[PDB]
Amino acid sequence: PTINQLVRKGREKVRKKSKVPALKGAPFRRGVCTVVRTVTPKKPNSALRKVAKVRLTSGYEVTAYIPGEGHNLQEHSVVLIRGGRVKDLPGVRYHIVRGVYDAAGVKDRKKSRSKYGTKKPKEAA
Amino acid sequence: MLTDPIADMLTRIRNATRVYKESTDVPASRFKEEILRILAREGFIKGYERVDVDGKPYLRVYLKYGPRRQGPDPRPEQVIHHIRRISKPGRRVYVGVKEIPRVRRGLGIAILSTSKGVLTDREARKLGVGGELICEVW
RNA sequence: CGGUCCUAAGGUAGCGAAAUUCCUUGUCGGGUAAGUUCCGACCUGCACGAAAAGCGUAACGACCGGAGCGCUGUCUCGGCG
RNA sequence: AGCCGCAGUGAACAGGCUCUGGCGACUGUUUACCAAAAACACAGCUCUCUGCGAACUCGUAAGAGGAGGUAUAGGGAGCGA
RNA sequence: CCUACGGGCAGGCGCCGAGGGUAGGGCCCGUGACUGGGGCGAAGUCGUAACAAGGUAGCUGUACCGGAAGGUGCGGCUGGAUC
RNA sequence: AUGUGGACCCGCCCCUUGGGGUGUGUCCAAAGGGCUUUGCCCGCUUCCGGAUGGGCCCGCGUCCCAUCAGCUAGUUGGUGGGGUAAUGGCCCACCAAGGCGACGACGGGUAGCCGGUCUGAGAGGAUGGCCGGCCACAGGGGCACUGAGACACGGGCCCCACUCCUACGGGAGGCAGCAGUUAGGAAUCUUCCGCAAUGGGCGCAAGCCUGACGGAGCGACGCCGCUUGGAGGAAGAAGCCCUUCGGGGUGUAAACUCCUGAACCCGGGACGAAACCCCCGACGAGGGGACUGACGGUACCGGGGUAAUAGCGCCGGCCAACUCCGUGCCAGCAGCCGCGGUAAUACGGAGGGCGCGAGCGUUACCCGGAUUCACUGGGCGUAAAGGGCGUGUAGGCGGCCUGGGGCGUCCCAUGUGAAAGACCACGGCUCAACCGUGGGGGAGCGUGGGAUACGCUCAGGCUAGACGGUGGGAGAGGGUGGUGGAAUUCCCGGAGUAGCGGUGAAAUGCGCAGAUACCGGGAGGAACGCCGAUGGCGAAGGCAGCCACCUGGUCCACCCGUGACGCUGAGGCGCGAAAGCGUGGGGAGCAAACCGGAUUAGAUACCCGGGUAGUCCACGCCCUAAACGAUGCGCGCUAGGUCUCUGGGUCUCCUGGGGGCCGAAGCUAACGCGUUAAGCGCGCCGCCUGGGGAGUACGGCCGCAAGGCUGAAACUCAAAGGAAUUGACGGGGGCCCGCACAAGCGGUGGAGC
Ligand SMILES: [Mg+2]
Ligand SMILES: [Mg+2]
Ligand SMILES: [Mg+2]
Ligand SMILES: [Mg+2]
Ligand SMILES: [Mg+2]
Ligand SMILES: [Mg+2]
Ligand SMILES: [Mg+2]
Ligand SMILES: [Mg+2]
Ligand SMILES: [Mg+2]
Ligand SMILES: [Mg+2]
Ligand SMILES: [Mg+2]
Ligand SMILES: [Mg+2]
Ligand SMILES: [Mg+2]
Ligand SMILES: [Mg+2]
Ligand SMILES: [Mg+2]
Ligand SMILES: [Mg+2]
Ligand SMILES: [Mg+2]
Ligand SMILES: [Mg+2]
Ligand SMILES: [Mg+2]
Ligand SMILES: [Mg+2]
Ligand SMILES: [Mg+2]
Ligand SMILES: [Mg+2]
Ligand SMILES: [Mg+2]
Ligand SMILES: [Mg+2]
Ligand SMILES: [Mg+2]
Ligand SMILES: [Mg+2]
Ligand SMILES: [Mg+2]
Ligand SMILES: [Mg+2]
Ligand SMILES: [Mg+2]
Ligand SMILES: [Mg+2]
Ligand SMILES: [Mg+2]
Ligand SMILES: [Mg+2]
Ligand SMILES: [Mg+2]
Ligand SMILES: [Mg+2]
Ligand SMILES: [Mg+2]
Ligand SMILES: [Mg+2]
Ligand SMILES: [Mg+2]
Ligand SMILES: [Mg+2]
Ligand SMILES: [Mg+2]
Ligand SMILES: [Mg+2]
Ligand SMILES: [Mg+2]
Ligand SMILES: [Mg+2]
Ligand SMILES: [Mg+2]
Ligand SMILES: [Mg+2]
Ligand SMILES: [Mg+2]
Ligand SMILES: [Mg+2]
Ligand SMILES: [Mg+2]
Ligand SMILES: [Mg+2]
Ligand SMILES: [Mg+2]
Ligand SMILES: [Mg+2]
Ligand SMILES: [Mg+2]
Ligand SMILES: [Mg+2]
Ligand SMILES: [Mg+2]
Ligand SMILES: [Mg+2]
Ligand SMILES: [Mg+2]
Ligand SMILES: [Mg+2]
Ligand SMILES: [Mg+2]
Ligand SMILES: [Mg+2]
Ligand SMILES: [Mg+2]
Ligand SMILES: [Mg+2]
Ligand SMILES: [Mg+2]
Ligand SMILES: [Mg+2]
Ligand SMILES: [Mg+2]
Ligand SMILES: [Mg+2]
Ligand SMILES: [Mg+2]
Ligand SMILES: [Mg+2]
Ligand SMILES: [Mg+2]
Ligand SMILES: [Mg+2]
Ligand SMILES: [Mg+2]
Ligand SMILES: [Mg+2]
Ligand SMILES: [Mg+2]
Ligand SMILES: [Mg+2]
Ligand SMILES: [Mg+2]
Ligand SMILES: [Mg+2]
Ligand SMILES: [Mg+2]
Ligand SMILES: [Mg+2]
Ligand SMILES: [Mg+2]
Ligand SMILES: [Mg+2]
Ligand SMILES: [Mg+2]
Ligand SMILES: [Mg+2]
Ligand SMILES: [Mg+2]
Ligand SMILES: [Mg+2]
Ligand SMILES: [Mg+2]
Ligand SMILES: [Mg+2]
Ligand SMILES: [Mg+2]
Ligand SMILES: [Mg+2]
Ligand SMILES: [Mg+2]
Ligand SMILES: [Mg+2]
Ligand SMILES: [Mg+2]
Ligand SMILES: [Mg+2]
Ligand SMILES: [Mg+2]
Ligand SMILES: [Mg+2]
Ligand SMILES: [Mg+2]
Ligand SMILES: [Mg+2]
Ligand SMILES: [Mg+2]
Ligand SMILES: [Mg+2]
Ligand SMILES: [Mg+2]
Ligand SMILES: [Mg+2]
Ligand SMILES: [Mg+2]
Ligand SMILES: [Mg+2]
Ligand SMILES: [Mg+2]
Ligand SMILES: [Mg+2]
Ligand SMILES: [Mg+2]
Ligand SMILES: [Mg+2]
Ligand SMILES: [Mg+2]
Ligand SMILES: [Mg+2]
Ligand SMILES: [Mg+2]
Ligand SMILES: [Mg+2]
Ligand SMILES: [Mg+2]
Ligand SMILES: [Mg+2]
Ligand SMILES: [Mg+2]
Ligand SMILES: [Mg+2]
Ligand SMILES: [Mg+2]
Ligand SMILES: [Mg+2]
Ligand SMILES: [Mg+2]
Ligand SMILES: [Mg+2]
Ligand SMILES: [Mg+2]
Ligand SMILES: [Mg+2]
Ligand SMILES: [Mg+2]
Ligand SMILES: [Mg+2]
Ligand SMILES: [Mg+2]
Ligand SMILES: [Mg+2]
Ligand SMILES: [Mg+2]
Ligand SMILES: [Mg+2]
Ligand SMILES: [Mg+2]
Ligand SMILES: [Mg+2]
Ligand SMILES: [Mg+2]
Ligand SMILES: [Mg+2]
Ligand SMILES: [Mg+2]
Ligand SMILES: [Mg+2]
Ligand SMILES: [Mg+2]
Ligand SMILES: [Mg+2]
Ligand SMILES: [Mg+2]
Ligand SMILES: [Mg+2]
Ligand SMILES: [Mg+2]
Ligand SMILES: [Mg+2]
Ligand SMILES: [Mg+2]
Ligand SMILES: [Mg+2]
Ligand SMILES: [Mg+2]
Ligand SMILES: [Mg+2]
Ligand SMILES: [Mg+2]
Ligand SMILES: [Mg+2]
Ligand SMILES: [Mg+2]
Ligand SMILES: [Mg+2]
Ligand SMILES: [Mg+2]
Ligand SMILES: [Mg+2]
Ligand SMILES: [Mg+2]
Ligand SMILES: [Mg+2]
Ligand SMILES: [Mg+2]
Ligand SMILES: [Mg+2]
Ligand SMILES: [Mg+2]
Ligand SMILES: [Mg+2]
Ligand SMILES: [Mg+2]
Ligand SMILES: [Mg+2]
Ligand SMILES: [Mg+2]
Ligand SMILES: [Mg+2]
Ligand SMILES: [Mg+2]
Ligand SMILES: [Mg+2]
Ligand SMILES: [Mg+2]
Ligand SMILES: [Mg+2]
Ligand SMILES: [Mg+2]
Ligand SMILES: [Mg+2]
Ligand SMILES: [Mg+2]
Ligand SMILES: [Mg+2]
Ligand SMILES: [Mg+2]
Ligand SMILES: [Mg+2]
Ligand SMILES: [Mg+2]
Ligand SMILES: [Mg+2]
Ligand SMILES: [Mg+2]
Ligand SMILES: [Mg+2]
Ligand SMILES: [Mg+2]
Ligand SMILES: [Mg+2]
Ligand SMILES: [Mg+2]
Ligand SMILES: [Mg+2]
Ligand SMILES: [Mg+2]
Ligand SMILES: [Mg+2]
Ligand SMILES: [Mg+2]
Ligand SMILES: [Mg+2]
Ligand SMILES: [Mg+2]
Ligand SMILES: [Mg+2]
Ligand SMILES: [Mg+2]
Ligand SMILES: [Mg+2]
Ligand SMILES: [Mg+2]
Ligand SMILES: [Mg+2]
Ligand SMILES: [Mg+2]
Ligand SMILES: [Mg+2]
Ligand SMILES: [Mg+2]
Repeated sequence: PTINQLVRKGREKVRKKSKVPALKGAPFRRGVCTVVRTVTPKKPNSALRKVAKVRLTSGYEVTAYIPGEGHNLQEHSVVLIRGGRVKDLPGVRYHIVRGVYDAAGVKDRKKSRSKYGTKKPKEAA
Repeated sequence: MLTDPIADMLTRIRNATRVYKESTDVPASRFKEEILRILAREGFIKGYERVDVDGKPYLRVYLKYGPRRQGPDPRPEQVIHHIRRISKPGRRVYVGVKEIPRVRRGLGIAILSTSKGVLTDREARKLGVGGELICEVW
């Protein structure tokens, strides 16, 4: 484009679409469970991933993943949203923080406990 | 039509050297010579004689080339490796004595028109002036 | 999608509980505190359907149906002259 | 710029308004005397007959209408901007 | 009423005036029986349109038609085989 | 009353927008209180200056959507008033009809702006939180009062909403002040101390108030400093891991032995404070004296003095760190690519290792990488991208010489660009973080001077661009009106039989009611064979028998005329194949739809027989396309070889304008391009920014309609793609072989075993 054109049109600034809107911009978002089920995944993978349909503060309702092995989430369970998709699970771009509200951490977790909201266990006695 | 004479000359030269020749002409201009006046004194070329082409005054410009190298592509190195227009008619470039270029860390030259005639990246700094930055050569 | 029987050929478009839908106050939605009618839908069209035209249409109508505002002796409920 | 009454088109003679469906495009026509309409007609579309002493209609006929017209014309039919 | 009285104040009317009321419009958001396609998702059903001359060369604008991919007509493109 | 003076009317003077001065007329002032009083001090009054703080006005700068394109009645200017500290249409009358906008008005959306801050090589991008400057608001609105100043947080009136007290007989209140409560939220603190210091107000001064401020309090929220110890210590225990059962690892790690010893205990204990004040000198200067600490007995000093918190993430590749077991596409990990199917360094635990450390991780957001909006610093033949083609508006750009001007541009000088912060050196808290001190700077903009090459501007001249003249050339360029022959079809006549048509083979169909085949006659419509080309013409679409009329573009020779009059071109306007639309015509051939015959599992297709619109003309629409060279237009520059069309010449040839091929250099990811660039360059316009969603939706404009132009988003995928390569495949091609077919003889498939 001639320089003249640039003084006319100008270079348009890209802009960027948020991958986690339900959050409303903040890091986390308190919510409440509605349906708790297991869904067949996508792609070359296979299983029955544990997800949750979550009614949150901002009048929103999105599907959220429940990480680890085994949870304690019923219908009217409270919870907290994290942000970050799964992939294998189309249409679900939010994880659930463990050990918060009605989401207890994975029991018998010994490795990466920062996530999975498991506290440090006792060694010997 | 020629929306830019200066550029035409620079390109007229650029296109000759690329194919290696002794001289290519170019329509006469008071401003055009003062430009070649720099290249001679800077040794970027030989010289030029205000020749004439059918009533029309041109400027036979004479080119220098390195020594005939050997091996694949015996064609010599270029005395004028690169030359491109800076301040075009579609965009004029004006710089002060403090905003002057720096072609190849000295290894090159820059030609600019100022209120004190046709100078050089150096002379401009020496004289302490500034004006339209014509081009660059090396 | 297929099979089979039949026909001169087996109803396309577009409409469709309709001036047509029997079952029927069909079912859902909308209007109402409450709506067998009204409006918007579905299609299961008893028994729409293309010049005895089909589907729409601005304007028009002492035509027919539904609703609201204004106002009232129509009414509550009569009285007086 | 003022005055008067509750009030000045001070009496009389003068539309109630909106939203929304059905039918018919519209002005118009009709059962003189229970139906004025969604019925008739209507511009318009299509089919069809008719070569001119036309076809068609009335008359036994003569005669006439068609028409003192001639296919962009005339008759019949259905539909109906 | 007080005057330092051709005065002031109280009081009276008026303009503008928050806003309230009545009426009719514009824009935007949420929502709605029903409806249209779109995306994704498993080894579902139907055919084989395209990729090789894909077994009718393909594609294309437009038009009509057909359960579906598609078919045909008109003109155009080669981003088309082949001795 | 007094007027030093001030105020206003007029004339006058100077200046010159109501500035100073003059003259004349009229109007205008006051406050006392305390005394080591008879003299000072604290105040009062009008004026002209100073200083400080403002108000108003102006130039430039200040986000997103044109899918907001037209906006405005006090609206724009005027006159004259009202109004204020004063300009102003601020307000009000009247006059005129103006004012604003593609240089984006009006409208919707977002937002307090700057110093700074974050990132970045830079330019930029993002940001405006603490501190500082400005603005605005003080429950929502309106209003005025007081005053030097407010239309006023803790002042007033009114309306509204909300809330509270009440003997309800009626009134009250405004945390976006400091803390605290409540709701909202992923989430953000003490209802603390002190006026000791600093600042502020009042006062002669003591002194007084001060949730400003100085501090303390809570929160790893951040940066910084600090600790859980140090030396020695084994061929290196136990335990736990692997293991080829030989051994390897955790590992100097521990233990253990010495050493110091943060915290704690005791004493001491601040700098932060000095003035105001008091005495002397006059309360001036000076000197001297005295007072007061919140933080708190805290920092720090001495000595005593105990080995004393370690956690988090990762170890498939990017990316540093590997084994066992469990698990078996399950449970699960996951930023991307992907891991898990009975041997998983990728899941889960363990051992071990890598990385950090009072932290380690996660999520979210900004810059970076992204050069991926490309000013610095990119693209559009085939990857996303050249407008379907012209004409032209505004706009951008513009040829050779000379002069005035000196706007842009450039130099110098000067002002401004405060601080804080940042950067540089030196100091202060035991260092650092912080903090002080001192120093370095512009960029910009105002002012003064200067320079004139380049652009600009004015003036003059020129001819190389462009246009015009003169004489000629080729052409399916276009419009109108005519017109010719071949063939198809139909009808009439003759002649003439037994079949014609068609197909892969067929059937439907036509034919003894006399078909096909042949001659003759007539009607009619569309299309123009050979020439014809690998050609020509046009901007594109596109244009073809022949003739005439009307008409565009274009090429050559002559160097005659004009004298930069150019290029490009947002919008605008016009043209725009086919199909399609409307009103009329026209209709031979053909042929969507449709019907019949076939093929097929089906065959709404391909093939055959019929066949309507349409195909043709006129007029008016529609405006699309593989509208293609998938290559915008003009100018300049950079080897040539050969073919062809069309000119001009002294006509082997040279020279101009076109149309193809191969190719120098060069460009290109490659294929390829290459004097007809996709080469080297300048000007201008259009367009591209991952694929799907979709050229869909909404809005808008256009259309009779079909639809066209403009043209998104949610959502979804980890790719979508270009060129080329090796292969494989082909109901592609060439060449070739095999009991592979064919040729010929035996059998198997049936029976019994
Ligand atoms: Mg039949
Ligand atoms: Mg049907
Ligand atoms: Mg259908
Ligand atoms: Mg319907
Ligand atoms: Mg009903
Ligand atoms: Mg109901
Ligand atoms: Mg209801
Ligand atoms: Mg209801
Ligand atoms: Mg009712
Ligand atoms: Mg009824
Ligand atoms: Mg209904
Ligand atoms: Mg029925
Ligand atoms: Mg009917
Ligand atoms: Mg029926
Ligand atoms: Mg019927
Ligand atoms: Mg009928
Ligand atoms: Mg009817
Ligand atoms: Mg109807
Ligand atoms: Mg009527
Ligand atoms: Mg009554
Ligand atoms: Mg009575
Ligand atoms: Mg009145
Ligand atoms: Mg009246
Ligand atoms: Mg009336
Ligand atoms: Mg009346
Ligand atoms: Mg209806
Ligand atoms: Mg009627
Ligand atoms: Mg009707
Ligand atoms: Mg009537
Ligand atoms: Mg009557
Ligand atoms: Mg009657
Ligand atoms: Mg009767
Ligand atoms: Mg009656
Ligand atoms: Mg009537
Ligand atoms: Mg009647
Ligand atoms: Mg008669
Ligand atoms: Mg008779
Ligand atoms: Mg007769
Ligand atoms: Mg007669
Ligand atoms: Mg007659
Ligand atoms: Mg008739
Ligand atoms: Mg009728
Ligand atoms: Mg009002
Ligand atoms: Mg109002
Ligand atoms: Mg409204
Ligand atoms: Mg499937
Ligand atoms: Mg096809
Ligand atoms: Mg196929
Ligand atoms: Mg086949
Ligand atoms: Mg095919
Ligand atoms: Mg093909
Ligand atoms: Mg088509
Ligand atoms: Mg079917
Ligand atoms: Mg297709
Ligand atoms: Mg074709
Ligand atoms: Mg004066
Ligand atoms: Mg006095
Ligand atoms: Mg006293
Ligand atoms: Mg102010
Ligand atoms: Mg005035
Ligand atoms: Mg004031
Ligand atoms: Mg004024
Ligand atoms: Mg006025
Ligand atoms: Mg525009
Ligand atoms: Mg402007
Ligand atoms: Mg704009
Ligand atoms: Mg707004
Ligand atoms: Mg805001
Ligand atoms: Mg800034
Ligand atoms: Mg910074
Ligand atoms: Mg940097
Ligand atoms: Mg910067
Ligand atoms: Mg900003
Ligand atoms: Mg704040
Ligand atoms: Mg602040
Ligand atoms: Mg509040
Ligand atoms: Mg002030
Ligand atoms: Mg206040
Ligand atoms: Mg107030
Ligand atoms: Mg204020
Ligand atoms: Mg307050
Ligand atoms: Mg209070
Ligand atoms: Mg508070
Ligand atoms: Mg608080
Ligand atoms: Mg809460
Ligand atoms: Mg605090
Ligand atoms: Mg204090
Ligand atoms: Mg003080
Ligand atoms: Mg004092
Ligand atoms: Mg107090
Ligand atoms: Mg206090
Ligand atoms: Mg404080
Ligand atoms: Mg701390
Ligand atoms: Mg934390
Ligand atoms: Mg060992
Ligand atoms: Mg060991
Ligand atoms: Mg040790
Ligand atoms: Mg000791
Ligand atoms: Mg002590
Ligand atoms: Mg004191
Ligand atoms: Mg002293
Ligand atoms: Mg002293
Ligand atoms: Mg102590
Ligand atoms: Mg000690
Ligand atoms: Mg120890
Ligand atoms: Mg890590
Ligand atoms: Mg790393
Ligand atoms: Mg590694
Ligand atoms: Mg798997
Ligand atoms: Mg699988
Ligand atoms: Mg993990
Ligand atoms: Mg294993
Ligand atoms: Mg495996
Ligand atoms: Mg991993
Ligand atoms: Mg592991
Ligand atoms: Mg380890
Ligand atoms: Mg390890
Ligand atoms: Mg962190
Ligand atoms: Mg960096
Ligand atoms: Mg650029
Ligand atoms: Mg690019
Ligand atoms: Mg280009
Ligand atoms: Mg493509
Ligand atoms: Mg492309
Ligand atoms: Mg093009
Ligand atoms: Mg164009
Ligand atoms: Mg177009
Ligand atoms: Mg164009
Ligand atoms: Mg122009
Ligand atoms: Mg210009
Ligand atoms: Mg120029
Ligand atoms: Mg000049
Ligand atoms: Mg300066
Ligand atoms: Mg000069
Ligand atoms: Mg001139
Ligand atoms: Mg001529
Ligand atoms: Mg000629
Ligand atoms: Mg010629
Ligand atoms: Mg011709
Ligand atoms: Mg011609
Ligand atoms: Mg012609
Ligand atoms: Mg015959
Ligand atoms: Mg015969
Ligand atoms: Mg045949
Ligand atoms: Mg037959
Ligand atoms: Mg026969
Ligand atoms: Mg016979
Ligand atoms: Mg014949
Ligand atoms: Mg041509
Ligand atoms: Mg073409
Ligand atoms: Mg063509
Ligand atoms: Mg001509
Ligand atoms: Mg001449
Ligand atoms: Mg001349
Ligand atoms: Mg042009
Ligand atoms: Mg036009
Ligand atoms: Mg067209
Ligand atoms: Mg056509
Ligand atoms: Mg037509
Ligand atoms: Mg017709
Ligand atoms: Mg068929
Ligand atoms: Mg069949
Ligand atoms: Mg069968
Ligand atoms: Mg056929
Ligand atoms: Mg046929
Ligand atoms: Mg049609
Ligand atoms: Mg080109
Ligand atoms: Mg010749
Ligand atoms: Mg040529
Ligand atoms: Mg080539
Ligand atoms: Mg090469
Ligand atoms: Mg060539
Ligand atoms: Mg996309
Ligand atoms: Mg897309
Ligand atoms: Mg797309
Ligand atoms: Mg569209
Ligand atoms: Mg389209
Ligand atoms: Mg939209
Ligand atoms: Mg639309
Ligand atoms: Mg387009
Ligand atoms: Mg390829
Ligand atoms: Mg093959
Ligand atoms: Mg072959
Ligand atoms: Mg054999
Ligand atoms: Mg045999
Ligand atoms: Mg057997
Ligand atoms: Mg056997």
